[PDB]
Amino acid sequence: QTDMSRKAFVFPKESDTSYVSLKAPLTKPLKAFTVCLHFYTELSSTRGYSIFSYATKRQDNEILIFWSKDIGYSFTVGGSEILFEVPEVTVAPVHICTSWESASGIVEFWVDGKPRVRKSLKKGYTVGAEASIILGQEQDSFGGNFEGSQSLVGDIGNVNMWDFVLSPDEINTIYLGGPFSPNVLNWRALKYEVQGEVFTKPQLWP
Amino acid sequence: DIVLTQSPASLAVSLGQRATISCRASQSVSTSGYSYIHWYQQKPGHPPKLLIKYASNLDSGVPARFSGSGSGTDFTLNIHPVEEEDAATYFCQHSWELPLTFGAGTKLEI
Amino acid sequence: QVQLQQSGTELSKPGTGVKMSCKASGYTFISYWMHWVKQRPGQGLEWIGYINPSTDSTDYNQNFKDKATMTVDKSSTTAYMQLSTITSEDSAVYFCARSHYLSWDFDVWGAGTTVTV
Repeated sequence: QTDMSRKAFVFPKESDTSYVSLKAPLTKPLKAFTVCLHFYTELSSTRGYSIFSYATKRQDNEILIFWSKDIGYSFTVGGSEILFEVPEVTVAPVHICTSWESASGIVEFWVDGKPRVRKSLKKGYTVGAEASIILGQEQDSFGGNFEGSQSLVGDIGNVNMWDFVLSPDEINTIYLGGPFSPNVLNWRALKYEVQGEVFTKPQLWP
Repeated sequence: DIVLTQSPASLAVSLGQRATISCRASQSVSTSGYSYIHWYQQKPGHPPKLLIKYASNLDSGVPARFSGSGSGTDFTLNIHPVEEEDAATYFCQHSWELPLTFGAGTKLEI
Repeated sequence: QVQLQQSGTELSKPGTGVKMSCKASGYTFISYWMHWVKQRPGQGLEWIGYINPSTDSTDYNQNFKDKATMTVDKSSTTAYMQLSTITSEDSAVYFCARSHYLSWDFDVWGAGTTVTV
């Protein structure tokens, strides 16, 4: 494990080859999750890019957070996508949380500490525990098949994951940077493998 | 996993003085100014009572003589004035990762 | 009031198994984890694991991953721990404790169940 606190992975160039793979102590397939992230990129005005790619042997794009140039955010589980439209956007470090639940199908997407509308997606699905989690790229195949035109150029960190949908109160505690412990992916106790020209540098955001 | 090594094993204190109990983590357990260390009091025959959370946050219903401190690998619990009620055994715990671990404890003796 | 009430002392033989309960009361059982922790008589503390009642999901100290099995009943706010093929080395007080399921401080504790093997 490494304490990545106050450091972030910086992706200065567009390539298919720069990524970092994160290893999770998963065992049972997920019935719910939260991922919270912090990232800065200027690409949002120019093209779509992968913010968080989760893939499994049976389903590439098993969880994905993406930006679509003309549309805003999109969220995918189990190969099925919902939009979270954001037509006017500003360049700054953005914190987000996504959370999803199999029992309800309800998707919550939080942007810079405010929820979007609670949506619905993939009610009843189950997410594979043999996950290739990749930062910096979108996966067309388990652990690979990256597309350079979908890579992130920018800076990503404070990536945390839970086995469960956080409360609004808990998402607010995380956004304000109070003390919390994630139980599926923990930024202070991270297990990861960097490849290509990726650098670890002190974070731009507070 | 994180070892917490805790010292001394027991502590003989007069009423009215200061008890200082120390805990060493094998790792830094501070990030972003918080530190994932917790202190409990257990009286014999009772379950532990949380005293201090995150090295220094005094829990509600705890007297002001209890005051935790520290950062990084090195933490302490002070009791001052140490008082007859404080005849107890004290444990540090971390919240940094799984598994959660406890110190071996210290027993405070008047 | 917020409290945890456990099932009380279990007496059992080598090669048996015991299941001890932890009734939570006075709070929303779903909003918190239940932790379980071992204490040998006069010696230390030994964390067993957790259960998330919200997700029915558990993790264990690697010394217990084949000894223990935690479960909950959400219909009656009762946590359990089952101890498998228990042996004299398993004789201890076993406490259940709450934590707010983001922060792993053990906020409130049950009285403990003594198991004498």
